[PDB]
Amino acid sequence: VAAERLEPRVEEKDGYWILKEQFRKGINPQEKVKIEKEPMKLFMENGIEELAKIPIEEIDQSKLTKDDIDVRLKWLGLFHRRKNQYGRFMMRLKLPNGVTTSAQTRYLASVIRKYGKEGCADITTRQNWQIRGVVLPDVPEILKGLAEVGLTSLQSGMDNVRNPVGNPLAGIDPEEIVDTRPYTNLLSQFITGNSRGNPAVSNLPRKWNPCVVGSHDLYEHPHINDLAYMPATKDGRFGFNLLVGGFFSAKRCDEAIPLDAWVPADDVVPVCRAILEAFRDLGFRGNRQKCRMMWLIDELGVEGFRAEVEKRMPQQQLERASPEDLVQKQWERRDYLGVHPQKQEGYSFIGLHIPVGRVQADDMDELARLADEYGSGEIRLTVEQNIIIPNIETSKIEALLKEPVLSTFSPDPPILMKGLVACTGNQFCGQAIIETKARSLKITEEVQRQVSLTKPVRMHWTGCPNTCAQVQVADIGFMGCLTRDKNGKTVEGADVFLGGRIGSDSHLGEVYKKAVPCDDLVPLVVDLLVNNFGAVPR
Ligand code: SRM
Ligand code: SF4
Ligand SMILES: [Cl-]
Ligand SMILES: [Cl-]
Ligand SMILES: [K+]
Repeated sequence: VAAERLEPRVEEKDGYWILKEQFRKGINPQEKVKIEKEPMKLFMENGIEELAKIPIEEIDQSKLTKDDIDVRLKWLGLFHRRKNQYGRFMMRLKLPNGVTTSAQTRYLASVIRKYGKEGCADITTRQNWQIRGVVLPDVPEILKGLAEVGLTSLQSGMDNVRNPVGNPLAGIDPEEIVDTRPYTNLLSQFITGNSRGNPAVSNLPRKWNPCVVGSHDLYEHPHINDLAYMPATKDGRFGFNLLVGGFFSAKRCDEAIPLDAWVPADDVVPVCRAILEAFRDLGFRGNRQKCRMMWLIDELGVEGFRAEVEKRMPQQQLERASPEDLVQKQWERRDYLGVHPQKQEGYSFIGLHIPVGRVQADDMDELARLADEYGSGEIRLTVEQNIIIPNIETSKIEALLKEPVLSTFSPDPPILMKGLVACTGNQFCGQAIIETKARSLKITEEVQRQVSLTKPVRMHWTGCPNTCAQVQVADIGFMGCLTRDKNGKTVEGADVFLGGRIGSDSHLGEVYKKAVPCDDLVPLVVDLLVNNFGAVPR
């Protein structure tokens, strides 16, 4: 690698970071959008106020404003559903560590309630909230309302740092390694500039996923993040070994690799900044399929990349990884659904199954009511698109288990439901090849009617090769496709994946059988469960 390759390609100009004039050749169309107008101005210079007044049909008549609503608004967490729900916007938060309050939950419910059949909400595979039905004229008021309740939607889509994932049992599990909330909170504060916007990290070549590990279970999936903090003691000090570059895409899925770096606990933000600056400064900005950070690591070599991180650290110091970390390899991933004692004597948490992560406004209000009546007004989201209500006096559990809503959002659903994960799919997502959420529920129900089992088999349904529902981590994964029935008619199908493992002994699954019509999946899955996962026909 020539020295010229290491010249920073972006520069700070008037508070924002822009591609240098000599580094604009051959860039992709998204990079052109960012150059044409700085997306962060919609928030930081209140550009959204005037944009929101322009009728959408007029917005669509000029490239600048059409790019504003289709692309730039993702920097404000707003995602135009152009193809499948025209004129409506999905809105995605920052929610470090998946932690929400009842007041926040009620606020989100009140927003989606306004939109009737166009509204609903979803828990995401980054333990985050998305709401649906938003119309552009309402955006300024919603942004204000989010801030009022202590929420932000900043920098949650496009070429930004995505939701910081942590341990859903942080602070409450007797077996936790380290409470991840302070660290994920710090990361989110850094990323969003304390909810004002941080232009220093908003012009990346591509999305970038961070997590902080605090569980032996590795609930945080560090193997598939761009930056994962692995808790580790080094020379008598608490800190983190760093894994880098994990990612999924249509073209390539790769597990994170060691940076060969350890930082003290207090250097979590400094090293996040250094890595992001290196990625921002040096990353490829051509073909969008080759812009994730792992491609930069492959180009420079991990040592070459490490040197770039090191030079951007305070006092330019970056220690080598500790030989061992604190995560115990002898571990069995624990079920968090149901009632579990907390480390605080006399208190329990309850994990509740949210079928395919989908809720309506009335459901959100009911969950918020439960968190207030039984817990401390806190609701935690999980990456399996479920919830935990922590801090429940154990004496209240008997009454809680009798609550009617727990028949729908159950502490003990059938085992296949416990592990079921499904992306948005074509109900709302324009890239989706198939419907996912309703279909996955129907198929899983039919499968479980036919077989019993004791192994916690994890089934993931994703609607296109973007693999937002992470089919490569699943025991059985389903990737949407179009295929053919016996008469040659077009039908929805799935490519079936096997071999995904999570926890310390992680492994990426691969396609097992292509092009299975969705209507033929039940017998295939029933047999896979009996033959490979110890299931017993009923
Ligand atoms: C909601 C969510 C799936 C879910 O049902 O839970 C989701 C939904 C979408 N993803 Fe994703 N992704 C979601 C997690 C992921 C993950 C999983 C993860 O982070 O562990 C991945 C794979 C891991 C990764 O990125 O390394 C993922 C890989 C992508 C990709 C492919 C990335 C790539 O490098 O090629 C795209 C397309 C893109 O960015 O170019 C994408 C694009 C999208 C968009 C924004 C496309 C769009 O504008 O329509 C989807 C919005 C649909 C909608 O209306 O909900 N989504 N997406 C997840 C939101 C997470 C969050 O709260 O921030
Ligand atoms: S995997 Fe595809 S269909 Fe599913 S939410 Fe992501 S982009 Fe949409
Ligand atoms: Cl996006
Ligand atoms: Cl679309
Ligand atoms: K779920």
